[PDB]
Amino acid sequence: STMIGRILLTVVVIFRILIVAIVGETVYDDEQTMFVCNTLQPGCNQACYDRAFPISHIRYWVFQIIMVCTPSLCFITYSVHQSAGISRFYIIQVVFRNALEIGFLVGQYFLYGFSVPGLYECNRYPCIKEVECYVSRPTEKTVFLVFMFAVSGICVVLNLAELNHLGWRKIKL
Amino acid sequence: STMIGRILLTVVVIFRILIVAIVGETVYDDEQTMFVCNTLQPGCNQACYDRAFPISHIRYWVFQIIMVCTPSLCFITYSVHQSAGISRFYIIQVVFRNALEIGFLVGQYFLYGFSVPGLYECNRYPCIKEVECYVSRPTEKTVFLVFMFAVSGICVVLNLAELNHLGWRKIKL
Amino acid sequence: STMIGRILLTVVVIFRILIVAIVGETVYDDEQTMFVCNTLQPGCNQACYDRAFPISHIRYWVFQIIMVCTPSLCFITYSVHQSAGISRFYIIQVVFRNALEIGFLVGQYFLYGFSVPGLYECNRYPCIKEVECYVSRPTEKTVFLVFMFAVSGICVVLNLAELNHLGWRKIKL
Amino acid sequence: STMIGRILLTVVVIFRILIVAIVGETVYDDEQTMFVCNTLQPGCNQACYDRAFPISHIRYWVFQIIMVCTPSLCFITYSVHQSAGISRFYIIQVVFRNALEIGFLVGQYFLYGFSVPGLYECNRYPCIKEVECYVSRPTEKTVFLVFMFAVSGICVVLNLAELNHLGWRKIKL
Amino acid sequence: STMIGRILLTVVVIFRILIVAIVGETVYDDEQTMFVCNTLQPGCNQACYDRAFPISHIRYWVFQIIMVCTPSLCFITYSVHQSAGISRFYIIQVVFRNALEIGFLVGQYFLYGFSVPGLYECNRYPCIKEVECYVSRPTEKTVFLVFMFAVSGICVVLNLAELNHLGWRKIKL
Amino acid sequence: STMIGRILLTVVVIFRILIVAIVGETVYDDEQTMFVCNTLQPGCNQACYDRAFPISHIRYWVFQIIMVCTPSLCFITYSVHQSAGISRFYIIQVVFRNALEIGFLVGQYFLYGFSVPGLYECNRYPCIKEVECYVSRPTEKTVFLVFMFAVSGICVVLNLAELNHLGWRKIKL
Ligand SMILES: C=C[C@H]1CN2CC[C@H]1C[C@@H]2[C@@H](O)c1ccnc2ccc(OC)cc12
Ligand SMILES: C=C[C@H]1CN2CC[C@H]1C[C@@H]2[C@@H](O)c1ccnc2ccc(OC)cc12
Ligand SMILES: C=C[C@H]1CN2CC[C@H]1C[C@@H]2[C@@H](O)c1ccnc2ccc(OC)cc12
Ligand SMILES: C=C[C@H]1CN2CC[C@H]1C[C@@H]2[C@@H](O)c1ccnc2ccc(OC)cc12
Ligand SMILES: C=C[C@H]1CN2CC[C@H]1C[C@@H]2[C@@H](O)c1ccnc2ccc(OC)cc12
Ligand SMILES: C=C[C@H]1CN2CC[C@H]1C[C@@H]2[C@@H](O)c1ccnc2ccc(OC)cc12
Repeated sequence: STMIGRILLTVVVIFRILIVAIVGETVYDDEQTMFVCNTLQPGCNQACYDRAFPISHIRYWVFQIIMVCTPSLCFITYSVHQSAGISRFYIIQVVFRNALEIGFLVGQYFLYGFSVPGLYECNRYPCIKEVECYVSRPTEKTVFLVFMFAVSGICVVLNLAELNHLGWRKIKL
Repeated sequence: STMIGRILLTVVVIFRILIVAIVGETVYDDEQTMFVCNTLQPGCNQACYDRAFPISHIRYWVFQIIMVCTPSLCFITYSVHQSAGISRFYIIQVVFRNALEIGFLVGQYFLYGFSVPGLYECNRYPCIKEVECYVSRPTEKTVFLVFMFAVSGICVVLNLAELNHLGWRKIKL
Repeated sequence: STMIGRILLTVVVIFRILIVAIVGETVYDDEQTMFVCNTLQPGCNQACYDRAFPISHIRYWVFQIIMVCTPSLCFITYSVHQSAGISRFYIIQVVFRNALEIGFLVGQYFLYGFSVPGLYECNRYPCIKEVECYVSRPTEKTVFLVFMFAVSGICVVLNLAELNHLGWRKIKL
Repeated sequence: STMIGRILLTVVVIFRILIVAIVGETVYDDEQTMFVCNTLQPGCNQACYDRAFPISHIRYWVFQIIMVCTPSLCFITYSVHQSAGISRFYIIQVVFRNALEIGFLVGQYFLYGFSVPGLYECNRYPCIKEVECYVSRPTEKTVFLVFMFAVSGICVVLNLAELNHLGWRKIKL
Repeated sequence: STMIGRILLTVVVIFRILIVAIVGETVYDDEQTMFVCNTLQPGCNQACYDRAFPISHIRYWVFQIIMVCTPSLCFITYSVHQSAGISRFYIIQVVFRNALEIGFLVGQYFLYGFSVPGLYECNRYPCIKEVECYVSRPTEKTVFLVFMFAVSGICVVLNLAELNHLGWRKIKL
Repeated sequence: STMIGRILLTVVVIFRILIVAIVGETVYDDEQTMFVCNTLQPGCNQACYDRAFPISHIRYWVFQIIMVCTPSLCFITYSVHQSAGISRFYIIQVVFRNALEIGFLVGQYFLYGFSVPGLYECNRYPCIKEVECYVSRPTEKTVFLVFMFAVSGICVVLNLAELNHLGWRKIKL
């Protein structure tokens, strides 16, 4: 049952790309304009927002998508050159795809966790002592985070199934 | 009378996609900037808006559209793979489409109801006791909600008609 | 003269679609941001604007365009299905197009009238008693309304001419 | 010399379309947000702006372009219909194009004049007595107005030359 | 060595078009929003900005690009018409291109100079006596101005080289 | 193996172009609106922002991408011209590409360094003495800077490998 694996993998990849490309930018549009802190100190908003969200989720997901798609591009361009052998490059492509997917999933978990809290406690200069700041659309962002994690997990499972189907003896050679 | 069913189903799907893609983003553009609460507490607006609208209607509808279209994509890519059998995958595709459509309709009803009230009563921290907040374009959003519900219901009816036409004996086998 | 009527009908349909798609969104961009009421009560602007304009003109016109174009799409997809009889579906398509056009014209008249006044008197909660609100670009909106009404009337006349040419005896059967 | 007349006419039409489509929207983006009146009365800005600029230049020019292009569309669709005679429709097309171009040029002159003043005197309700308002980018708008007038005049001259070349005897018949 | 001249000319033209189309609009987006004058007089900002920048650089460059490309369009359409002689139109096309390029370069120099100062002294009504106004991103605009001047100069040199290659005897005839 | 070297070079070039075109504009959208200085002097924000960021990173990267792609365009157009010899232009194209890449990398290092500080100290007129200003999203910009530097370094290494493979004897001739 390897053909169904590839079918589902392609469908899931397209689904993830479409969802991101259509809604991600709109969800994270006013992340900084609607981020407000309870203070009068100029520049506290910028520092506290920067500490709270070092990298926006959408940038990370775009980078992940492009990086995960890279090996297929490598294989396609190698095939194009080879005309005007290919049974070995495929195994290395699969291995690299597996590694990249697993790494990106683990990185997302270690970077963002599983939820976006509605309050933040900030103690960065120039803010005096400790201040409280309020986030925009925490619930929608939490839902988006969980959904992306689930899709990435499905992709990882399918890739592992494909790699196992190929077998360890072929991978070693 | 199965051909007219498929014709109407395709027309309705295209109609829904076009309507959403053309007007949905514009309708819900200033949902948060025009949402105002009667208070002086910083951060009350963000919390009350997040509680009032955990997920925007437009994103739910986009997700529904992509998810409902997925099975056709799976069938098409399976057909492409088969060339360079198909009379059985079709039944499962129809069943899954029916299930997804019914589930999404029920979920919409249980999430949003049938109207968008013009006032909201919010008692979430940091707001003090109860505060009153005012929504933007409640009537247009109500009309959009009802129209989308009606279109989804028509799609459900057509899908059920198709499934019944196929017959229970074929579905069992 | 049915064929020359068809030529004119196609030209006017394309003209209407182009005009809407190019200028409608820009005209109605700042309808709510520039709508101001003479009061200090929070939330009066939102309620009064919602009462004044339950549905924006542009969205109504987009819906009308798609709905009017639907029957041609149904006929085209039926023709595609028939290959890989057609002289009867055409009459029903014409009748439905006529009915839809007339209904949309009447609905526009009953919903918006023939002008957009520059002042509005609003007595909706939370506004205290009666307040006065001021509209944005009333004259441009009036011109747009009249122009769309005229184009729709021309389309109705051409459709009626075509239906009359087909004759009542054919329509009956 | 009819070859060069048609060549220049086509080039000029394309030039005008490109210039409008590329710069018109950007020039007139902040016409109303940067329009300011010297008063404290709410609603005076809206009324005075509406009186000063009943119709924006860009929308008038877009309407003119589409209307002027319409006869060519009619001729092309008639030619398409005729396949799956044409030596007469061409003369009427030319006459209608000439009439439309001349009418639009005269209308522009009578609507906007030749310059956009930097100050406006407004005495419209609710403004008290007479107030002074200030326009945004008057000089760029004046340049755009003059350039469009010159291009339209060139088009009119070329169309008149073409019509004269056809001759009065043919036009009469 | 004429082929290299044409190759470099085409490459430079494409380079200029790409650079403008990609960055010009973004650079000059907030030219008027961030232009601030030290005064309390309403309407002083509009008048002083209009006096400082009668025409934005980006619009001048767009006009220059289209005008310079026009003669090639004229030649191409003449060639297209000629099928369903050409060795003479080419010389006039080259001469007109040279003249247009030189004229636009000189006009840019006489209009904008070589730098955008960071301060402006304005004495236009309604501003009282002299006021000081501050520009947005003077350095980026200076860099853009110098770069465009250099590219236009390279184009002028290449066009002059081509024209000289053709020779004076051929041009005279 | 330059074959796989060229494969990797093409893949990394496409990767860089995609990343820039998709995220660069969004990251640097509100660079100036969110830049705030601790002062009351009008015009201090503009001057201090201009001194802090003479040229935005995104524009520099766009210019670098187009300039680096230019030699391939020159070679392609020369090949097109040659039809309706080519073994020497390739070496010069490679040399020029190497030089451009190295120059742009060095320029980026000397212009921006390796980090974007969160505070800036500004002493430019009209600001009185020395003032403190606060940057927007310093961490995301630092990450972007480092990532672009790494990608450019990889491209430089691959280009150097290709040039070395071609050999010094061929380059000399
Ligand atoms: C005018 C369009 C702009 C809007 N987004 C930012 C740059 C462009 C395009 C891009 C988006 O439409 C988009 C298109 C295609 N693929 C995408 C893939 C990912 C993505 O992530 C935000 C956005 C994508
Ligand atoms: C510059 C264009 C941007 C505007 N919207 C957000 C990202 C892109 C595209 C998309 C919209 O045009 C759009 C296009 C196509 N299909 C769509 C399907 C659904 C949709 O839901 C809002 C929007 C769609
Ligand atoms: C980035 C582009 C966005 C701008 N408008 C909203 C969603 C998209 C597209 C659409 C408009 O360009 C448009 C395109 C094509 N047909 C249209 C038909 C009707 C229409 O009514 C406003 C707008 C149309
Ligand atoms: C996202 C794109 C939007 C920007 N303008 C408003 C609606 C759309 C398209 C249109 C413009 O690009 C445009 C394209 C093509 N032809 C045009 C013709 C005239 C025009 O006048 C403003 C604008 C045109
Ligand atoms: C949604 C897109 C809009 C953005 N700019 C204004 C109108 C349209 C297109 C245009 C720009 O993308 C553009 C495209 C193609 N050629 C251009 C050539 C010149 C240019 O100068 C600003 C802008 C160009
Ligand atoms: C409506 C679209 C506008 C958005 N950006 C500014 C002008 C246009 C296009 C461009 C961007 O989509 C884009 C497209 C394609 N290639 C690009 C390459 C580089 C780039 O750097 C910001 C932006 C690119």
